[PDB]
Amino acid sequence: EVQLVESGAEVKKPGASVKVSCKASGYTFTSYDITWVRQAPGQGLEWMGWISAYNGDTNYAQRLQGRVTMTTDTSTSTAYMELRSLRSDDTAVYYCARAKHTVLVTAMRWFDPWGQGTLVTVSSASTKGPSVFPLAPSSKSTSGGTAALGCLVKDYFPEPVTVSWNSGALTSGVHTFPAVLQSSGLYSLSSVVTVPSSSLGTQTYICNVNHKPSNTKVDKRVEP
Amino acid sequence: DIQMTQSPSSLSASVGDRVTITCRASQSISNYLNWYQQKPGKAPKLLISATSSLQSGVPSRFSGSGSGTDFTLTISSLQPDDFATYYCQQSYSTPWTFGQGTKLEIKRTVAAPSVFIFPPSDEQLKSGTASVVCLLNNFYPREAKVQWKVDNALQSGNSQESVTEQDSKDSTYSLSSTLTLSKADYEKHKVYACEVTHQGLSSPVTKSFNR
Ligand SMILES: [Ca+2]
Ligand SMILES: [Ca+2]
Repeated sequence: EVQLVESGAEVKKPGASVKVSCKASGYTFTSYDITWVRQAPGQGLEWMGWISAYNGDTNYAQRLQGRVTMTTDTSTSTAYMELRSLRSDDTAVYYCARAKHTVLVTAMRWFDPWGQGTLVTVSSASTKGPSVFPLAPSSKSTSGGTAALGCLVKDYFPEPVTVSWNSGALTSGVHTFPAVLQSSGLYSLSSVVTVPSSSLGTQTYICNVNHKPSNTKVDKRVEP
Repeated sequence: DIQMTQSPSSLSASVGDRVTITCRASQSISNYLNWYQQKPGKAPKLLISATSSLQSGVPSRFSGSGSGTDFTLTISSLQPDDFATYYCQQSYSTPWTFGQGTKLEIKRTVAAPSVFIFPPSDEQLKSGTASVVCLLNNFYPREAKVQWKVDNALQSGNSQESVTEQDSKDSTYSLSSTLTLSKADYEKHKVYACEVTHQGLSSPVTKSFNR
């Protein structure tokens, strides 16, 4: 019911600015705060600030001196966060959350519903969407009546890509692995699923590869 | 500023065990203590506000304790879907600061990998590169060893591997190896083999195909 949905991933150059949306649903937008917190890949969560969806008052974190701007648009139940003059150490997932922080100071203070996150990569390199290759089930992919099939998402920058199977319908048995760095600085990953090899000619398997920083969206039909 | 410090950085338990994380603030924060769970990939989720208030939905195996500068989250019978990192949050004074997290891993019986191998798609071959993929599926514990062999010759480069986070339902891991050649080299050879060592195997297992 109560859900925060965020803007997709983005790559920005050093010194640019980034602006991340966050749209609310299923609760009364004007009656909570919205807080932003960032998580650098590998080590931990950091408060950035918050904004009153009713007053519009903002309280920013000190380090981000005059680099962060948090706004809200009442009609769209959406909050925004701008980070000016981007640094290489600004690469993180950028969360928004609904925050309870009323005029009554009680211990029921918290962030709940968080948005799914926005990965902002800061780098001088150019986006590259990926090529999507099928990993086809064969006798070399059969163990005891179970086949394995996948997709090989190769050569993209930056992270992340998302994979789904049968447009979200197939999930039990799926593995999307962490991406590796190639000798070239372009990421790759693979996504596999295990299925009954009996129903191989009867079932269709399609992987839906979304890499938003290049606004690419490949579907590959994987076949024996 | 108030510095939250969690007191096991990492811990592994068995399904059914009782598990306790400790969080300690640098000044009296009263009962203004929050607990978040972060399954890998997903965003954090509030589990407990104000030291011991369970958020409706959150299973009752989770509990909060303490006042002042020492706080405790207890999982009374650990479940496989409790694999996650847990952060405390002090909600006393701005900025509300977080603990460094406690990685929590589930221990389970040994499981040997299902080894698969995938030759390159003819699609990929058109563009003059050949990636060969070996899959180790649903094994435990985590230490496995992949060696690639071409015509029974140990390969020594153009290898990348990745391992999943622990599985939320069956506590296992999966590993994906890729061997990437130019199309030239790939066609200078016949036999491509993946060799897997893992403790649930008596001796190394080799899956292979003929180009
Ligand atoms: Ca060559
Ligand atoms: Ca030959």
